[PDB]
Amino acid sequence: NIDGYFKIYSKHTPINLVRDLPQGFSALEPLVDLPIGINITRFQTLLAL
Amino acid sequence: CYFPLQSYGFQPTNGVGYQPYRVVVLSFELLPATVCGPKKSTNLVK
Repeated sequence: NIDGYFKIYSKHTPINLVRDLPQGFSALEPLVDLPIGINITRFQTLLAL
Repeated sequence: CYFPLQSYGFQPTNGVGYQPYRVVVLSFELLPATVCGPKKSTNLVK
């Protein structure tokens, strides 16, 4: 979240393990640099039960 | 106790002063400039 932008870079890939995050390389392209320009200190996630 | 608002009640025979007048107020706000003018751009040759 910079320059008055919110900065989201991302990627979509699979995994084939059981309980971990993997090794192996990749890169994240951008998603959006959002024109919000606010102050943020923390957050929470959202997930559907 | 009187109603707050009145009706103009425009008629076709309205006078230049009373005739109805559409209004549009355009205020520009900047703080990424998103809306710009007719980007006039030119023709690409090589």
